[PDB]
Amino acid sequence: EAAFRQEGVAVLLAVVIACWLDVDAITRVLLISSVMLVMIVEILNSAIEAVVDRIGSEYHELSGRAKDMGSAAVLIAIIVAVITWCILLWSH
Amino acid sequence: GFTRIIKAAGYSWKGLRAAWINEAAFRQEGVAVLLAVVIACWLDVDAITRVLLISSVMLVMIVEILNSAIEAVVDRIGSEYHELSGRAKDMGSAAVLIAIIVAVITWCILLWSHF
Amino acid sequence: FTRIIKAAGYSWKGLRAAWINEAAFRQEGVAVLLAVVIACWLDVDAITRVLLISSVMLVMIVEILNSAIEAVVDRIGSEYHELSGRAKDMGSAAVLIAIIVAVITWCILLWSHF
Repeated sequence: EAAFRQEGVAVLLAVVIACWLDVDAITRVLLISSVMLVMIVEILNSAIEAVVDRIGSEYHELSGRAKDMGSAAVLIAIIVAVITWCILLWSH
Repeated sequence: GFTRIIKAAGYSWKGLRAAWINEAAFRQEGVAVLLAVVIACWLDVDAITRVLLISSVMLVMIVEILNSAIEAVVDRIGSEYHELSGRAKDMGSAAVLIAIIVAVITWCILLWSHF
Repeated sequence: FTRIIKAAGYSWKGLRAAWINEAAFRQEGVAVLLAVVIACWLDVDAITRVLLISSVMLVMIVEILNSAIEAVVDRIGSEYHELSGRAKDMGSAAVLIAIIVAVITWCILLWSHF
């Protein structure tokens, strides 16, 4: 997957970066586990899109709403990543 | 390259708002979540703890959206097939419940620590 | 308020379902309750107790979601050959990532404290 390697890249980079920076163990944990929250959610979204692909041919509100919601969940996870990193790095 | 990102954002918006309008059980949690966040922001506390209360709340949020996705799928199957197990929606609901339990407990312990 | 108590009932039946139907759910259950109790035995910074437990419960929630996905795949591929075993595989992968997070979190935190 193309974009899963885009966020894969974003996640591994974010992790490595969060490790190079000397930071409180708790805070390294928070950064890492935040970006990993994003990771897990994305894999779940992959699973959903897999099931939506398995069943049905046509567009439905029922069928599109699902994938749309998955994408939304991913977006929320990333918002959490952004905000978490923001507040923690601001705390300094 | 950058177009894909904005398309994803768009789908995210249409799906988040689909989640909002097509469900009235997602708004109780919406209110509870935004309120919990705001409240967690006007109280004085260390940044790490802000991060924690808020992220517990948002864990609940994300899980809820996923549950919405599952129920959409089951709606799709229930259209095609005739009988529904209903074991999927139940477990989604269970996941949400666990997330909220985490919220409650997290807030409990943190607020006990500080106060 | 009953519109909430019905949801609680559904959570309970769906959890007795997740528990009993999956003969494997119980394992991660043991690991998680043990991890929680142990993390409560240890005298730690409230924040850190919260984090340990949060990692563990993250694993829990992800696991339940995976059970949900598995149920869906069951209803579908009852008699049908599937190009969607990858769905369940992704689920299992998500669980694995959650547990990796648990392991790493506990590692770093206990290293810090000790």
